[PDB]
Amino acid sequence: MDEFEMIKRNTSEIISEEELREVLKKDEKSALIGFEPSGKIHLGHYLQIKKMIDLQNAGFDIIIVLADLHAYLNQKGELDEIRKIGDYNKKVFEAMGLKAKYVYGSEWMLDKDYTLNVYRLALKTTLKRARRSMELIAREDENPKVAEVIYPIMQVNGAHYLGVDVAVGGMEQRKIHMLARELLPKKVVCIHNPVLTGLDGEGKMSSSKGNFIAVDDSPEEIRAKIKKAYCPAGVVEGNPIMEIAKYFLEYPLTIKRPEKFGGDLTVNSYEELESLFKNKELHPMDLKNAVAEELIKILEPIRKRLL
Ligand SMILES: N#Cc1ccc(C[C@H](N)C(=O)O)cc1
Repeated sequence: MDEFEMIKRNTSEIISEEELREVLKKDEKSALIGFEPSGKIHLGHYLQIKKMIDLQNAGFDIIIVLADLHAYLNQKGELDEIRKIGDYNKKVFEAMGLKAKYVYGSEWMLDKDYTLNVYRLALKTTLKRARRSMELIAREDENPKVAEVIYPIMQVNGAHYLGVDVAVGGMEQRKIHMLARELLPKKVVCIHNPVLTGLDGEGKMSSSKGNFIAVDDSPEEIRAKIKKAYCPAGVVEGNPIMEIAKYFLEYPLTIKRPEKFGGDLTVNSYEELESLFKNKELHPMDLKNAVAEELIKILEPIRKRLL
């Protein structure tokens, strides 16, 4: 539609936009996203869930894969310890306002029929394509393990096992999604979300990096992290404060600032906040204060539920 544009909104690419339109014409449609369990669920994760919500509202049946086996394979720790992290993740996503079927990797990824197809894919996959597909995913290892090349082929097969019409991931999943489109009999539509900039300006919002706003973060933590964050005046590109404002805030918005500092600015859209920021009219402190307070209101239900 419409459904199309709502879905295309705030994504980096759709492989392929055309095939997405075709899928939308169907009465029955399915979509998945998978996540390696992570102790902290941040704004990078929420952005993607909002995308699922968008697909959910467009008629898609949503599947969330808690990929405990992939994280095991990607050296995140012990299988039982990762499933418990995955139990917590389900609860967080179950607070984010999306009705979806939740599924653990370790349930069906050890199925005889599953395992059999993984081996069939291993025969079709070159070690070079499997190694290349993992560059932006693999935990830095000085001596690459056999688990590294099993990881993409198991991810590829999940889209097949589940029978999804669409696979959703961040931009770093692009190569595994490209592999999936070459190894599977049914080509799946691949929707890619942008990579959120970390709070310190360092590329990606990451759980192990400590430069993220977690969805369960208390108001004081949100204010503190927003305060220390990279946000020089006039810069929009790679500004994490500006990115949160783009992706998470509802517009029109009003920035409650001191009367002597310029009054009170009411912002019609993100792009209005953009031109005001780029043109020194809105100081970083004022932007920070408004962003912190709005974020506190948006994640208030998530936070509230998780206790
Ligand atoms: N089916 C299926 C499936 C989809 C995604 C993943 C994890 C993914 N590589 C991630 O980084 O989030 C694992 C399994």
